[PDB]
Amino acid sequence: SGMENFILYEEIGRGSKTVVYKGRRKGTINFVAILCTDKCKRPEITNWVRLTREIKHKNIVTFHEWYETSNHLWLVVELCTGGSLKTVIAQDENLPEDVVREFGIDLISGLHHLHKLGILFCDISPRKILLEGPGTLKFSNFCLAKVEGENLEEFFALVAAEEASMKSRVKGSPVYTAPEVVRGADFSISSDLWSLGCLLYEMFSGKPPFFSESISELTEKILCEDPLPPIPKDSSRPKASSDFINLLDGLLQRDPQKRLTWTRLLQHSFWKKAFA
Ligand SMILES: c1ccc2c(Nc3cc(C4CCC4)[nH]n3)nc(Nc3ccc4nc[nH]c4c3)nc2c1
Repeated sequence: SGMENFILYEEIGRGSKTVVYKGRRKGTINFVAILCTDKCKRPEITNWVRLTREIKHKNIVTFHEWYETSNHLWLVVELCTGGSLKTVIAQDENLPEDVVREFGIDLISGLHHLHKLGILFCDISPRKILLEGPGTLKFSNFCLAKVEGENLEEFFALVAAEEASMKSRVKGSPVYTAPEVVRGADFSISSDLWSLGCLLYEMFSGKPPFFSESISELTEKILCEDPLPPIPKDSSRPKASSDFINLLDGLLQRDPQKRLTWTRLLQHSFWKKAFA
């Protein structure tokens, strides 16, 4: 029963109060990723499970099981041996536009599936995207995701109560936060599409469109700065196509009423009719 049913192999990743192992279900050849964490993370794990447990999609990490032992919580999910998108970007320094398009089609498929269900990812970022290998990107961390309109602090507090402080724990990365959210609005489908624009920009250029180590500077850049066009760190490499620049200009509109819609996003020339 429970974790008795799994072989644990090497550690493949770590986080705060967290270790991820490669594992295998005993009596099978089914390999899994097993996240082992402190019980204080029950709100984050419960949220991840409740949002994804019934999702079966190629571009979203599959849920299998979660279990509790005397001193740990355990989450058993799909194994992705290709690492994070953050590592891919750091290695190549910059990705060719054809690769960005291929990866982008994966990101679109997964995000479209979530938004259809009313699920906001809220912290779209390279470290929360895993690769199957060679490609096949998957959204892979739902601690901070939520259903549209939900108060996630309230949800975290309710989980913690059964067993204001939560306003901090629900904070993801500020780098990809849409301007309207910086200004106090709640996350939305449109703010996720902004973050997608930041991610596509970073995949091609190797760096996010708006970045500062300082928080106050980053806030001002998101609200004032115009980032186009993305230029690879390797200045000798090909420049962005006019279709790709046009796509980013639509996604990185600061005014969400002017931002590219899903319907226009899927029809955009950059995808070369991938969604026709
Ligand atoms: C090389 C190759 C693979 C990985 C890897 N693979 C995974 C991870 C998972 C699930 C465990 C919950 C997602 N499925 N596949 N993960 C990691 N690092 C990591 C570390 C703390 C994490 N907390 C959520 N996700 C995390 C991810 N590094 C890797 C480095």
